[PDB]
Amino acid sequence: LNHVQNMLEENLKYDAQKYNDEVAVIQKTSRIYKPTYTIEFNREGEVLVYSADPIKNSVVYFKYPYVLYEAAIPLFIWAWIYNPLELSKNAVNSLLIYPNIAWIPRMWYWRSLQYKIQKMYLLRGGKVAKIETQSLAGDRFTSWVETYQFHPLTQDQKNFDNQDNAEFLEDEGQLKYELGVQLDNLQEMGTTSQDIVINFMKEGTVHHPELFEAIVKGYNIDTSDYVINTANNLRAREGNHNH
Amino acid sequence: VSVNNYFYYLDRIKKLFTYLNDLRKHILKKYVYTINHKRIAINYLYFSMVTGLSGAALATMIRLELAHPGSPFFKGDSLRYLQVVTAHGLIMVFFVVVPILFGGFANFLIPYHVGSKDVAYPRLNSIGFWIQPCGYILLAKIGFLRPQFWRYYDKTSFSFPFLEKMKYNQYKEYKNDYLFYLDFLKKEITDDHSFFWKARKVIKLPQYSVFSFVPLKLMMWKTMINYPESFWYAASRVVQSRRKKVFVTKCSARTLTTAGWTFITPFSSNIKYTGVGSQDILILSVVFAGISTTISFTNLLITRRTLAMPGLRHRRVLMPFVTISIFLTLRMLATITPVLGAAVIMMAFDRHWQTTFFEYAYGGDPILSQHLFWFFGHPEVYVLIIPTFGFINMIVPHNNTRRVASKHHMIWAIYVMAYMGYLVWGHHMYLVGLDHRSRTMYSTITIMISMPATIKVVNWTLSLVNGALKIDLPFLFSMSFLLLFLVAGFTGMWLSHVSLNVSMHDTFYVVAHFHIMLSGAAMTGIFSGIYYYFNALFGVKYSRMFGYMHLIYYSGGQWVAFVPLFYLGFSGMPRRIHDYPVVFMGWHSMSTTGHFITLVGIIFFFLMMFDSHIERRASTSTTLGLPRWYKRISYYIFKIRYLQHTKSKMNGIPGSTVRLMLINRHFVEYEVYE
Amino acid sequence: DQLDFSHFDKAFENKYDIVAPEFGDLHQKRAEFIAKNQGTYRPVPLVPNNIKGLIPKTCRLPATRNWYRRTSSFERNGFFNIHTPVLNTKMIPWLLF
Amino acid sequence: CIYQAYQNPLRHINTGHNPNNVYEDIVMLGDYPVQ
Amino acid sequence: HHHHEYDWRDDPKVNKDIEEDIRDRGWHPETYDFPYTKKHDDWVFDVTMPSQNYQTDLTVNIHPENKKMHVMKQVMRQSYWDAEHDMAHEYDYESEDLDFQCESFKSQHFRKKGPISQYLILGLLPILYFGTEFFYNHYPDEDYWRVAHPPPLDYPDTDDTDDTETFKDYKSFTGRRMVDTGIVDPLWYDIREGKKVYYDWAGVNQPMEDI
Amino acid sequence: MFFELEDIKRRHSLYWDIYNVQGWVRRPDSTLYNNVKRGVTAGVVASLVQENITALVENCKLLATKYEKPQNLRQAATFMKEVFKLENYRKAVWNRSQYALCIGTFDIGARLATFRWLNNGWQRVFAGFEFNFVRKIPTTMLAALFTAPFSVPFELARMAYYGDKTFPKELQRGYSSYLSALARIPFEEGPYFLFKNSFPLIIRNFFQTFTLFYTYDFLKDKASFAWRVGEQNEYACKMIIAGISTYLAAVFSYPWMVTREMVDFWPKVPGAPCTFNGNYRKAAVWIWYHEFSGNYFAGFFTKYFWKASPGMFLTLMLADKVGLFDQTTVDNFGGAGNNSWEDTFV
Amino acid sequence: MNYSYKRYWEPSTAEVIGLSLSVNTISAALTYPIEFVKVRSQIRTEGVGIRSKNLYMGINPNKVFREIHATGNGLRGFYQGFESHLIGRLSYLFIRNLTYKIIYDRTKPVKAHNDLSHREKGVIAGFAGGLAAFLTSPADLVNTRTIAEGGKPKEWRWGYKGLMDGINKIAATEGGNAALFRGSYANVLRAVILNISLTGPFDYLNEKIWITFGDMTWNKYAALLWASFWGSVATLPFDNIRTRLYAQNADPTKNRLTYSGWADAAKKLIQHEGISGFYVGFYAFYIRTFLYAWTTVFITDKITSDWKRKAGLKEWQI
Ligand code: HEA
Ligand code: HEA
Ligand SMILES: [Cu+2]
Ligand SMILES: [Mg+2]
Repeated sequence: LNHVQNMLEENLKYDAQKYNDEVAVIQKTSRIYKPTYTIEFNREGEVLVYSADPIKNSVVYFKYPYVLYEAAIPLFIWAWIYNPLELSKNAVNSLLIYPNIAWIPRMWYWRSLQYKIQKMYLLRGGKVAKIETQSLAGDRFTSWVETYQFHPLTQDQKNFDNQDNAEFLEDEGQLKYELGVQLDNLQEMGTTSQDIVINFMKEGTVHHPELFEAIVKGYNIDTSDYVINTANNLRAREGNHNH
Repeated sequence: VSVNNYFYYLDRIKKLFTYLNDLRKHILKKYVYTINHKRIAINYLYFSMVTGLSGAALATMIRLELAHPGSPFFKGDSLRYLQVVTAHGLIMVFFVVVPILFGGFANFLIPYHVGSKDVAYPRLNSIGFWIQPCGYILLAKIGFLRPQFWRYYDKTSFSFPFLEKMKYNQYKEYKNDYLFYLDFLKKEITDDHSFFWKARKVIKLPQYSVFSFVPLKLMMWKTMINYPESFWYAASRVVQSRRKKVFVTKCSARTLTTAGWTFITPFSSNIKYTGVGSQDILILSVVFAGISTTISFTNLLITRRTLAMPGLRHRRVLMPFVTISIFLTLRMLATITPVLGAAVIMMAFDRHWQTTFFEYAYGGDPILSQHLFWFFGHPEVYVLIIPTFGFINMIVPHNNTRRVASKHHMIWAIYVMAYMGYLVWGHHMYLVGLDHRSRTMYSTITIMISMPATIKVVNWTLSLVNGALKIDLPFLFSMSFLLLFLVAGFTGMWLSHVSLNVSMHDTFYVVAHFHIMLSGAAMTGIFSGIYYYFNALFGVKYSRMFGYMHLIYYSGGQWVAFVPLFYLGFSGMPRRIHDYPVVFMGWHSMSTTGHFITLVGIIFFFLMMFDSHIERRASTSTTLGLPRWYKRISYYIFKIRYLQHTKSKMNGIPGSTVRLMLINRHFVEYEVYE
Repeated sequence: DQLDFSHFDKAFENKYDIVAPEFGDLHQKRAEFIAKNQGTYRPVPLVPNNIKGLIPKTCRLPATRNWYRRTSSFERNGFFNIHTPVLNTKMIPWLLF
Repeated sequence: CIYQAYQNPLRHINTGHNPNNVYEDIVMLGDYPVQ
Repeated sequence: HHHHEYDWRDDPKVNKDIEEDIRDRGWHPETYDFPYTKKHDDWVFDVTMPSQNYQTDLTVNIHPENKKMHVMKQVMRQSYWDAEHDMAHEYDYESEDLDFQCESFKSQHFRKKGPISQYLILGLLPILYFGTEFFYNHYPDEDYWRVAHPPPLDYPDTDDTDDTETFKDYKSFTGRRMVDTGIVDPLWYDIREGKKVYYDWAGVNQPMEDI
Repeated sequence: MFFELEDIKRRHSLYWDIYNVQGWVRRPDSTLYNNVKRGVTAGVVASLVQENITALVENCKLLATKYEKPQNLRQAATFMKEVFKLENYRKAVWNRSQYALCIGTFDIGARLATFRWLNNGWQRVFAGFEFNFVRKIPTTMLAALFTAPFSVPFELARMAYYGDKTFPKELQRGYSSYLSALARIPFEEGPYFLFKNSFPLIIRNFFQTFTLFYTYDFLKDKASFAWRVGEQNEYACKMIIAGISTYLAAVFSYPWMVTREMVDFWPKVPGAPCTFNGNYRKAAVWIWYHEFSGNYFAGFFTKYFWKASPGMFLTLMLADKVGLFDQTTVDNFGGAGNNSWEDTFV
Repeated sequence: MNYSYKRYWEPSTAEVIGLSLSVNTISAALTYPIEFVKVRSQIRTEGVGIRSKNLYMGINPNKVFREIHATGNGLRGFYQGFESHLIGRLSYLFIRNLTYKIIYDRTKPVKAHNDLSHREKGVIAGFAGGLAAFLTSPADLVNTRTIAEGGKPKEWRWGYKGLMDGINKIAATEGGNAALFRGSYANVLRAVILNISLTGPFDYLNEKIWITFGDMTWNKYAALLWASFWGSVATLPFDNIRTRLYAQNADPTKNRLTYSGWADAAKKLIQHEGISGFYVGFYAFYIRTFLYAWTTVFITDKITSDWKRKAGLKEWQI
């Protein structure tokens, strides 16, 4: 199959070889931030940045897109039951299709609700961030992600915001808007998924806001001045106001 | 110095001859006279494969016969159809499932699972392994071989005259009496040492006073002067006539037939009803099978009582489920085998000595024979289906890396089911008309038997949950076995109703129940255990693609052939019928198509075995030596080793970024460039 | 000399002479240019630069602009994972039917 | 054991226990150990 | 023990007629011993995780998606038995050896694979055996697998096949009335000359001739 | 009489049987000219549709590489109009129409004619489904093997016609059209270039044809109960059968192209011999031995499924419309179907 | 089956000769590259043999053809051997056909349903083929000398430009026409083995298919394939020996191994390659034989069917 020639194929092969030769796993880093406050990491060597309960701040039962289909299913049920149009048996069976698919939008919205970052912590060293969420079935799932994997999105979320010089928070530290951020690869439950967009809600509290912005900017932080908080105030699967 | 030998070719030929002699010696040592359990099991497995192929061919023939109403295949040979049905039943039950399971699984596992050195009587084990072929062949030749050897078009009249010794009886008188012997020499020759064939054709020849109807094939006796062959050559296919009429009787020997898997007296127990032939052959084969089963049971049970390891003396809960089922079924077989043998001996005595052991005239009763057969009947099926449950239980625990649901409860349930199977004799003979008390007791015992099966199903389902699932080819087969066992239990429970049984006794519903319980569950479990232990038995890793194809086609074929049968049973199609009304054509054709799909799946499994042999790649235990992560350190070590082995295995594969770039830039066919 | 398997001899050489190009001189010249300009001369398909009603593409957009959520994903070790959370979510619906 | 003497005759009273063409009994067919 | 001498034809690098099994490039079963004791895998890094210590190196970022290419490590091909040596290892010197087990673990009979062509028959065994029971044995009858051809006109007799008489039955008004009733389907053939020509609508090939 | 081998002609007697409509009797309509015409028509239509779809998809991909994805329904309409306006798309339509005429004339039509010549005789059941489902299994496999390599020449011609424009015009051989390239290149480079290591194409075509034919026949015969027991429309049933067959064919076929790409696109490791050694048959062997099956299935939908599966579906639908899947069925107990009328009414 | 034959109409000698010439020319042209490759393969492993194991064994005809095409001459280099081998094939076919036609005319059974028995027909065919192949040993050597120069060193090459030039060079350098018969016995044996390894199995398989599957259409092709496989298996060592013998160049130093005859060649092959050395390129040889047989059988059978239909034999008699 290699007998035929294409200069596009040759260029692609050369580019692939160049990428395999030059682009390496070990890469130098330049975006480095030195914080303005000595950070007191918790007993597990972590500093909390954003705490939120989006479930407590979400309209779950009565949603906008799902309600329309969820209510319209009865109309199709009645049409099939009463045969108002006087169609054939096959046509009635076809008309029965609508009720069997209505669950898809509600399921999609509920799944989307799980991607919101409920809790965010930064471990010692300023390279891995722990994001914890809760699936609406009450499934507490946490995952550690690399610092470089974050990329901000615009307030309109229609275009990728600049990785630097973004102003997504108020001066005091509160978030200026419900922010969306893209992660290239997130290891959820051990399985890596590509190009996943997470959201931080405005209702969340930005504890130690500056580092959070550094987490938003994606630059690595210099964890020089670190204190240790000796308080095991967190219990194993401790109950949370988000439920 | 240099040696100039004239024949380096002869040197190489001598080397080849020495290789041949050494190969013959080594083959006799490690494949003929070997006492190794592994070698004996491998031989038994190959023989079982051959026997199962023969049985599947018989089943395919039956399905083709039943495919279309009007007897298109058997051409109305009802006796041949009955013989073929009996042969299929006996070969699959008494020569396929029992041989394969017992020989292969026991010989392979008892040395390993029971942890005993070889067998209790290795000589007996080898004897049985070498002896099974005789019964295998004998039970498989009945459908093609019959005492009525001549063909329907074979004009046996031309040759049978030569067989008549009464033609020359006269000279027999004077052989030892010579006083008037010469007087016999003074007679006139009419038929003395002569054969005159009457005109077989209407010849209107006025010039011919006599017409020679003698066989043209025997015109020159000189040709017959040295031919050491019978006169049937002249009687074998020397006419062009053909009777393509379903009304034309093709047997004329209606007494020569078979009485199915269970010998039904007095039809089987009377020469007038069952002629000499297939019935006697089957009785002798049953006797031989009983002897072989006794030998196997002694060889197996003797080791378990004596050759147990230091720690496995009494606590049977430690042994694997398959081995426990093996021991329990061995005990159960040791129970009913003497009764089956005595019943066979009595049937043979009735057939050949006329003891009236089944004649209602002077004391006998067919109910006695039916009761004996049923006392051998239900325990046989119960023992047969038992090992597959242990196989499935052993397969599931390793795949999920979790403890079984209730091992002691499952073992006790299996033992209770075995104990209960000895009291369901009247269940299969509900329509024989026993005393109403006996019928009620039998029905109540049959209904209560489902209590252990529900425990087993619940235990399997519960053990399948809350575990670390590692999907292998074995897991899918175990799931298929469970799914097949689900329907069979419901069908059996429904058939336990007295009214439903009276409405469906001895019908296609019963046929479907029996097939789905045996052909589906047991064969599926056997295949699962084969895949679960493919490496140790074969030495090479299985072929993933062909194994998946086999697991797909085999699982589907069973349902495809059993659903139409159950549907016809709901329509009340009688069992063991050579033809059916046209109303059953659709379901019969669906069942035939399912049987063909099952045959295709078997071919796929054979191709899978061939591909696995051609692969020659070492297999690695997915458990990696830690089948249970009972500790956090064990779980961590398993995770680390799995990550390392994945990184090593995923070496040389293009990286994620490069693969994505290539996949994106795949399309390179553009019209005009810059 | 020959028949001495200990050291291979040129008498055992089975080499066919390379007379001319297999496909032609045009193919030979094209191969020479490709080996000379692999990754250097990159022709691009012709596309109208100015398109009213179509905003020029300037960078990669966030995944929020995709019109269909794919199922199979790429594990960074080079794997092509089918079993994903999105796969489970998509498999939940049909199984209900 | 054709053309390859695997067995030794001195330890075997009856040579020929296996099909072979490179052996012969030390005790000849006309031999008789006498007293 | 021991081995033969050097032969250039036995070296795949020299002999160009040796085709290399791409699934057995890095594995040479001829080097396998019983019991096997060759280490072939250890902790390997620097493929996706750098072997250097960059745990707290803020100036270093690990990019697992940019892994460099490596050599594919084929699985361990199944061992091939060196029959000759095995023929010596499993050989027996009768009536001169006590029935005792040699102390060496190397005396254990390791079952190594050999030729594969035998298993090839096992691939076609389900087919061949089937033919053996259906084609070679011609069960259940000779004509069951023969090519289908109807009997000729008035063959073998008018008793079994009065086809011409059927034509007469198809020529009368009553039979015609039967056609009008729709209960009796149209004629299955037509008598042309002394032969029976089955129309294409019959769906059956022409009857065989009387050779 | 002419060569070493001899096929002696031997006469034999006639045979008689009870039934006569259960074997393999060639249909009178199963003729060379009619089969060729029907296959040519169906293949041309399906190939034309597939080529137009492929051209449109490639133009849309180029536009997406040129402009951002549409943001609304109106944006999608505008982007579609802009893509359709491409003169590159028009030239691609012309070239793909030529290539499609060539391929559906010589590959899909050829496979269909071979299947018709191979499955003409297998009659079905009067009141059920074809129980002899393995009777045509060898016929389908042999027929697929016959036409498996028939398309490789045209595929290579198209690849070369679209492959030379990438190189500089100083080495351009012309190729005014796909037909012009097919006419000129065979007289220029020799036939061996069009058949050099075409194993991937041969395997893909064989697998696709076998899957399509066998699945369509088995589904049509078996699933008739869905149109018989249940009173379905059977038209949606035919469409569903076609869709399932297309999906199965794509799943069973993409691995060959995947192996070919892996051999021809995976970055070569410096300082080592090629893992596949440059034959790619081992690649299939590797594909037949890989532990991670998904590793040999990446980009299946993206790469070729959206380009040829619609063609296969259209071909199946057109074959159904042309009636090339016709299997005879006569009453096994009435009239011509039997020779012993006695065992039919008593 | 003795009276089962069907020979109601018989062809004429001239028509048979012409049909044989045309069909054999077509079949040889189709199989010219296959024969050339099979000859080339046997020269490559004349002293190495098959050193691969299990399924890797044998010489890849695809790889050999790829190398031959890549040699530089392309597909145009596949007719160099066909230039002279065609004339020799035609001559051998003509001689064998004339001898067999005369023999069959002198010994045919009277009844058209009765033919000469298998043994007698095989004997007549073997005699005709042996005579014909003994006639064309020079042509076989000349054709072989052309293809053999490719896998052989240029210094060891024979240098034949075709048929007449090669014949002149051989008659001059090698001493004379006596060298033309080097391996004539081998060629005669190859033809004789070919003359008896086909008809028997072909008729057996045809009758078996007729009994088992009726008078189906696949019977002829299946019997042809089975007969081709059996004849290739039977004649494979003979063809290899004949090639290795006729390929023996005059210069002993230019020969990898010296063959003083069939016995010497066989002894050397057994010493070096063993028993398996006779099965070199069996797939390629079987493919060539099957292709030639299929082409010739199809063309000749179509022509004969047209001629018999013109003659007017009954549908059962045709
Ligand atoms: C290995 C084979 C096998 C097995 C395991 C069984 C198991 C059972 N069988 Fe039988 N049987 C045969 C093989 C088998 N059988 C054969 C070959 C015949 C015919 C002999 C002949 O030809 O006459 C026969 C005949 C036969 C008959 C009479 C048919 C006739 O008249 O001859 C009856 C009726 O009482 C019966 C009942 C049962 C019952 C009640 C079980 C129970 O063990 C199974 C019931 C258990 C369950 C019910 C548990 C399942 C769990 C569930 C929770 C199911 C519920 C699920 C859903 C509803 C979704 N069997
Ligand atoms: C375990 C026993 C067993 C098995 C497996 C089968 C399998 C099949 N049986 Fe039956 N059958 C019986 C036991 C069995 N049968 C009995 C006892 C009777 C009644 C006898 C009587 O009437 O008295 C009967 C009767 C019977 C009839 C009589 C019809 C009637 O009564 O009206 C028919 C007709 O269709 C039939 C069909 C089939 C078919 C189509 C299969 C298909 O499943 C065949 C498929 C092949 C197999 C399932 C074997 C697997 C093949 C192997 C080679 C395994 C070896 C490989 C591995 C290592 C796994 N069977
Ligand atoms: Cu029972
Ligand atoms: Mg009953």
